[PDB]
Amino acid sequence: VLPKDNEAQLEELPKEVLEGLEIKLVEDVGEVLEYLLLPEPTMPPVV
Amino acid sequence: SGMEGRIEVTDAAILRVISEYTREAGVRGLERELGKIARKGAKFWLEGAWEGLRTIDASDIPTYLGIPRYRPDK
Repeated sequence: VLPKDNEAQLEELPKEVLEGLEIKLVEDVGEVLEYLLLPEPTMPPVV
Repeated sequence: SGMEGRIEVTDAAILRVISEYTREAGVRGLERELGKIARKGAKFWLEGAWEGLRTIDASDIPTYLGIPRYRPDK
């Protein structure tokens, strides 16, 4: 997960690595926080 | 850069440079970006040469630069 303005930083990345890395681009924290969580809750909270 | 009258930018390329590919209140980095244009054009010439002139709009700039270095304070 890499920021949106870093999309044109990718040209020095090796293509053999660039073909190995499913790079996602993001604009906002709300894009990340529904991308990385598992939707169910596991542990009880504090409250 | 040793070039002659065989490649030229319009001011569409100048708008492309000022819009994306530089950010400064001076002309040193603009000089360096135009040097990048001249060196990429000279190497692309000496590998495979075109004929006469070659006009550079905003289409030919990302084929020579690709990489923004100072993204501007829009």
